[PDB]
Amino acid sequence: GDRVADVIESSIGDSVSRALTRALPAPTGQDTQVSSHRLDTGKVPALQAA
Amino acid sequence: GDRVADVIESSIGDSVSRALTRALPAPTGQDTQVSSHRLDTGKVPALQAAEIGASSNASDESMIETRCVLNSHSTAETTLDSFFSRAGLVGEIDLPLEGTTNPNGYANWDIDITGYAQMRRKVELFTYMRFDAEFTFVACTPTGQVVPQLLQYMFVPPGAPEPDSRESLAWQTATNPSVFVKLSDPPAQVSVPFMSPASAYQWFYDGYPTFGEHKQEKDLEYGACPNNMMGTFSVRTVGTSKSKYPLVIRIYMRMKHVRAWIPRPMRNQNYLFKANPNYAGNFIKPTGASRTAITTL
Amino acid sequence: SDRVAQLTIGNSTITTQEAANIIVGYGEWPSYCSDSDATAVDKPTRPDVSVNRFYTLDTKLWEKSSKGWYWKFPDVLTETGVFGQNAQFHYLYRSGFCIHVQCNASKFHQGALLVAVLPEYVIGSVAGGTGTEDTHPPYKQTQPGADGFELQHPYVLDAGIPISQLTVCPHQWINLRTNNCATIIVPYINALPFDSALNHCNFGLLVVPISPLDYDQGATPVIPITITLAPMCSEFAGLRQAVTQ
Amino acid sequence: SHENSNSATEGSTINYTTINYYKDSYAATAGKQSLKQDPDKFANPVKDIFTEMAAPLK
Amino acid sequence: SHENSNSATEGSTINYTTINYYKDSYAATAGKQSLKQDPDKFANPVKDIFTEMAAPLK
Ligand SMILES: CCCCCCCCCCCCC/C=C/[C@H](O)[C@H](N)CO
Repeated sequence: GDRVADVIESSIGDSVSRALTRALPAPTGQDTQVSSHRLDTGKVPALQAA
Repeated sequence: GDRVADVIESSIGDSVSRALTRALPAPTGQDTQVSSHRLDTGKVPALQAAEIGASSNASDESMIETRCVLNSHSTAETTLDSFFSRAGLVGEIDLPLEGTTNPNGYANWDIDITGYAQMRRKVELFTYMRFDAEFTFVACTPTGQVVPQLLQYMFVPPGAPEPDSRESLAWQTATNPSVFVKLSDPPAQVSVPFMSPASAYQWFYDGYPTFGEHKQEKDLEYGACPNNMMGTFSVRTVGTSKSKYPLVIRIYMRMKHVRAWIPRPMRNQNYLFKANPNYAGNFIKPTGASRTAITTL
Repeated sequence: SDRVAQLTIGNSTITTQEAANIIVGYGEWPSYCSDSDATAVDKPTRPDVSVNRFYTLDTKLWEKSSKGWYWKFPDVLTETGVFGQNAQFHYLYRSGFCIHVQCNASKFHQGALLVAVLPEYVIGSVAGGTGTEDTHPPYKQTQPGADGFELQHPYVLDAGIPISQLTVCPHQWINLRTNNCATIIVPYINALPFDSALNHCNFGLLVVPISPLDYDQGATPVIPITITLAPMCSEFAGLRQAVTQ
Repeated sequence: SHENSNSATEGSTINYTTINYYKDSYAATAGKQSLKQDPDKFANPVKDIFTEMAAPLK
Repeated sequence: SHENSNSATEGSTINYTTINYYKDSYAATAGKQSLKQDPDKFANPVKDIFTEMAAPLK
């Protein structure tokens, strides 16, 4: 019998594995979409952080 | 009539005080809630900034893993009445048979509660106070025995004629309140209201009472608050001739119905003078105790 | 944002880029006196924009061995501009204040300042060293004016009260690593609705360096400290001729 | 039970329970106060309040 | 009759009748208790209780 709050609300025993990622079907290579020029500030996909 | 826009839309005259804070009831201590671990970025309650001038608000639940405690500890004992409504010594009057202090069998004691350190330190934690009082007069001989003597106490408000001798005419007390009591009786106890011309007594007063040149003779006026001058307390032995016993009188004061404003730091030096915050310059001592090294106990 | 601020009142403006919020004294804004609290019968004057403006009083040098300074209000302004004229011509006075302290250095300088507001700051004397002498502070010490005065025993604040507990009063820190300015807003503090502006001083402003200034040889050695302040919601009453002091 | 209203705590927000035998109200007992606090007025007297979970300076 | 609840027997199952003249509840009289007993807690503290008429060990 559980009566104390720290045991009632406890998270001990969670046996399921939290998965951040999922598998998606990929029978062929990915397609390429049409693109055009872009001249704006604040949105930069070239710069990263390794 | 207001016709210009800067007068119509003006904010001059707002007499109400904008309060950023409100009072909430707190009969007991605050409870503790259950907490668990947290592993994430961007949300950090441990790191603060003391530069702003605000106390850090990290709690137990945000730093360590805690259980639930139902706190039922009362906060009733730390109130102003609970802290201040205790009697303590504030003045002594000596009535010797022979001497140079009070040789005539009468004495005048100006009423001020800064004469004794125990009461003075407690009362000077604040700047303004408004309260009622309860005075008690315990009288005995230097050997402490009780003797059959009749005394008279008189309250002299400022502006009244101060008695000059044991046979002065001021003792007719047609208007002044007075107490006739015997030493064999229990101590006399009377209740005194709030008597200030202002809304509170102030224990610190950064100013002078009058204008003019502030020369050497006119220098003691600093810190002298006229609104805390509450008159004189006069004592005498009833009789036309000299008394038989030398007597000592101790006065005890108990506050009630208290309100206080503007807390200030507590005194950490020895007192020297009344109504004067001077301190011994060449004998300054630290607030607390000291130790040999910082890495050892 | 929070680190950037601009204070504008009257015909003056103060901008800053290293702020640390604004402290409101006792959680209360300055305000006028109400009809149920006023006791004098004549109509007071409210000059508004001509007195509610930022006044810059003077500049002090921060060194490695400085002890501290204090200023008394409104003694600093009793002789400055229209506010000083009104304070001299009138018997009564009532106002709050907005204090801004400027002190800037580089990223290679270090040190900390404690800026606090202590009401009814009565200055005590050393009582002749031994303590058997009944002395009182002279005029230049009790009412230094707009030039300020230097502390002699900053550990006791010249009153026998420890500086470690000065943070119970409205205060801000000037830590050169983080900020370069401080702002405290003070309402009217008194037990009377109106009081004299010349005899009585309401509060005192304390600036004591808790962490000593330190830098490497070659960096700029002259680090000044500046005080700027603006009266708020000023009232005056009891008009007569002017009095010097 | 008709007495003067001349205690030091008249015109206040909080009410007491007291015992009196005289016509002057300042002769009564101290009684019991009400338990209300405003700690923020000294501990957090800032203009713009900030949450615990964030950084005070950003 | 408004007083503190600060006697030594607060938070107890049994109630007393007492006389007080002060605001602190521990200044009152001793009063009258309630007459309840639990003799088994010392006399018969066994796990499985057995009847009188049988043999305790069988
Ligand atoms: C026949 C009655 C004789 C007893 C007279 C006692 C009256 C006491 C007068 C009021 C005392 C007010 C309490 C203290 C007020 C001022 O703040 C102090 N003087 C501080 O210096």
